Amino acid sequence: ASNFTQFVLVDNGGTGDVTVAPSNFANGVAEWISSNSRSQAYKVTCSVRQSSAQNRKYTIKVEVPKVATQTVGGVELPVAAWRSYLNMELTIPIFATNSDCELIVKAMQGLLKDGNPIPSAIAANSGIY
Amino acid sequence: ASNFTQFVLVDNGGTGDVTVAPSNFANGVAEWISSNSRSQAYKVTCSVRQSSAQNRKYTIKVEVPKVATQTVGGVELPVAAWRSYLNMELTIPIFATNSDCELIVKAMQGLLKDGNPIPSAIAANSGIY
Amino acid sequence: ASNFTQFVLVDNGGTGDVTVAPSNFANGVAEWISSNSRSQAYKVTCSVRQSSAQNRKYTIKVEVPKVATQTVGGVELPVAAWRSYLNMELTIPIFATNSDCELIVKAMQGLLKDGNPIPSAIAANSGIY
Amino acid sequence: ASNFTQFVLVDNGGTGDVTVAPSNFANGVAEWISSNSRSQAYKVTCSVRQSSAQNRKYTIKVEVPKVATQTVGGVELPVAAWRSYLNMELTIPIFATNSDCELIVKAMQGLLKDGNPIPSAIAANSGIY
Amino acid sequence: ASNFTQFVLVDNGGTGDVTVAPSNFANGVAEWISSNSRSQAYKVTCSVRQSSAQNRKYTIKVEVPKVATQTVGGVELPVAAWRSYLNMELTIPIFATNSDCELIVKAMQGLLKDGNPIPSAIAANSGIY
Amino acid sequence: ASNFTQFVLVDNGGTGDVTVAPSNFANGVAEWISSNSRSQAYKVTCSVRQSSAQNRKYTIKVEVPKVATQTVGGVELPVAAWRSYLNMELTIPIFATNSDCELIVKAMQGLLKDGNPIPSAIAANSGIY
RNA sequence: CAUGAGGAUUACCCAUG
RNA sequence: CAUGAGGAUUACCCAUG
RNA sequence: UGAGGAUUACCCA
RNA sequence: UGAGGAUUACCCA
Repeated sequence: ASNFTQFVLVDNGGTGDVTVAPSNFANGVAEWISSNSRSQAYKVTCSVRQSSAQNRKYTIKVEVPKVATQTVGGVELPVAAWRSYLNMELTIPIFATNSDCELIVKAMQGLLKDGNPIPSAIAANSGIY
Repeated sequence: ASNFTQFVLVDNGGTGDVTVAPSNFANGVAEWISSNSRSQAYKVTCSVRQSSAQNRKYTIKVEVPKVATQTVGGVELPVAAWRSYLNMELTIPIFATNSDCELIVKAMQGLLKDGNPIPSAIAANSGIY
Repeated sequence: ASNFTQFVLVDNGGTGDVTVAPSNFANGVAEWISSNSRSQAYKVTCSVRQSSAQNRKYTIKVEVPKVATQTVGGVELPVAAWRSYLNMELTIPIFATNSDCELIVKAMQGLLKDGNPIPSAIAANSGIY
Repeated sequence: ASNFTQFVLVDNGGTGDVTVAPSNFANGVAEWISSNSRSQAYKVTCSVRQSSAQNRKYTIKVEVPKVATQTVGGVELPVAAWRSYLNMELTIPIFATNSDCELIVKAMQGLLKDGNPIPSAIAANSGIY
Repeated sequence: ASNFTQFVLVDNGGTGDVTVAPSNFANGVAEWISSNSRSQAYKVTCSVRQSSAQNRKYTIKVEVPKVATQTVGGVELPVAAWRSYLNMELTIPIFATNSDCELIVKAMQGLLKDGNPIPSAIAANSGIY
Repeated sequence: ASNFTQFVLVDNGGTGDVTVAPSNFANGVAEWISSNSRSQAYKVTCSVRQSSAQNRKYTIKVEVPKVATQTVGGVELPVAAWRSYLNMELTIPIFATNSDCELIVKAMQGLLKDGNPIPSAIAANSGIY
């Protein structure tokens, strides 16, 4: 059994899909990277820790790159014009059961479901109105 | 037009669904709360700001309560045994187009899709392995 | 293959069986827990290290909880009345072959087999005499 | 109800079985050894004590000889190259009943049952993967 | 796309082939060993990390046992007289694409191809002349 | 004989093959380079030393360049965008016979053979999982 | 000299012993 | 690192070498 | 802790 | 900035 596996980060039907694969798991921090130039790759990291006596805390990070070609002195390198950074921390008391956790996950999926306020604002370069 | 509307945070088919409704939008911070006792309610907040010259930054927060009844001196009040806290920050350069933003959103939805590493770890009170 | 799989820790003839599953591998420590709130779960951890130039040491830990419901601040929480702890360290010389290691495993199984001295004493809350 | 008797430590089904018998009882520490020289013997020791006000603690030690290429009755140096050491400590809260203790024994048996992760890894000179 | 599987390390054409299989995955470092005692085994380990801002680095280690006059399963001292150690470090700039990386692998294969200088010198206990 | 000969480092079926030739042996370091300007050449170096009283250590280095044309001071020069570095050290005990050494060579060849774990990961810009 | 899943401008440098 | 029939709130702490 | 900033497992109050 | 903690739009380095 293992969940430190490869998975689809961005789904575009079946083609153009962005897949991220395991790359490193040093110091309790799991890392996934997409293939090809590390410089233009998507990155995902995850870790859990006992934040306090009663809490466990997940720290998740995602990096979405803007693929571009850099030319300098006639030398061109595959780079990322810029990157979008996602940073999330999830705190869960040790009294939470698997049921409570599944609920927390549905809340996160619901928060980002298509058509809902927040994902809509973000996708349109907007805020709330 | 308005996206500061009511929406389903937790989806349980059609029954038991947790709906969050607008409640306040003071100081550029939008807030949604579920119905009934504010003490046992789900909470969602969102805001955007120009974090720097080139970046805009979204700050989103979600609160999942563990509904319980508190009895003290024979007096019982509707409370939350504890709460799970979600805290996410999304940074997006001003060069991002609506297309770039839609991609960023799919990355977030993919990260949390059922069966993928992270949501699976969380739902099972686990880490990566 | 991959030996990091779930298994039955406490066998009660398929009914009320305490089964434990892979939950974390951060920092080279393999962890297994039962489907419970992290506060009431059975926990098993394992790690191997090359303790010396010519030795390998396995460190195994098992946590057996006495589940209970506690009323804190006039509120009920799933918790553990107390926990029992098993800490075992096994040092094997690098010269031991697979058959030598199989011999060690059999010794540990025979040691704890029903009816034998030690498990008998433990279960009866007594010493050896 | 004297339980300080000999038993089969390594079971090979009648043939090639290793029996271990009472050999010492100095200081309440019970000892069993196989019929070998003490340098090549199978040794088992066990004792119980009130570790603290809240706990009792069983200390179980096992010594297993490396058998491959072993010269029966010979002088094999260095000692650390020919022996494996098992060190078990079981902490049990004073509130544990015989029933509670029986379950703790089952947990130990389950941990080491044939085909499960830990014993499988040990028998294959492996770790968890 | 899990690539952590067993493979043939030493190929003698079906007969006398040395297979190496997954034996550990602690700390992201993958390990494979042959079916021997760890003192006489063939060991292979591999890990990747972002050595710096500009580079990624693969660390590959191999341990090969001295076989001539070897006593299978025996205790052979000193350890340094019976084992060879291979230590490989591969530094790859983040701009390298999969194509670039495929070429780097071909270079490594060419370096060690049968009949070429380096492998010929090593196999003959020689240097370059 | 004399093993200091040229050889094919990168094989592309006799067309676009990177062949490397003897270029220097100063200071006991055998060097090979490809037909290029010293700034864009593939480089291979090898040296053997009696690292200890009872050991011999081979130190091998390979440099794979990413050729490019750079405009410096408004002038075009053949150069390397970046370089990939392979550094390997092999320690062999003086007791290893020629057949023992042949075994080491085969292990290194099997390690990098197409389809096996490591070369697969490297070529796909990923780790082992 | 030794050890480092230490670094690089790559036959050099760093830390520890 | 090692040793403890050393302790625990249990991947931590203590003593000795 | 922070609708604190990032060259993003770093850094400031 | 922080795999920094929360009574969670607060607070610490």
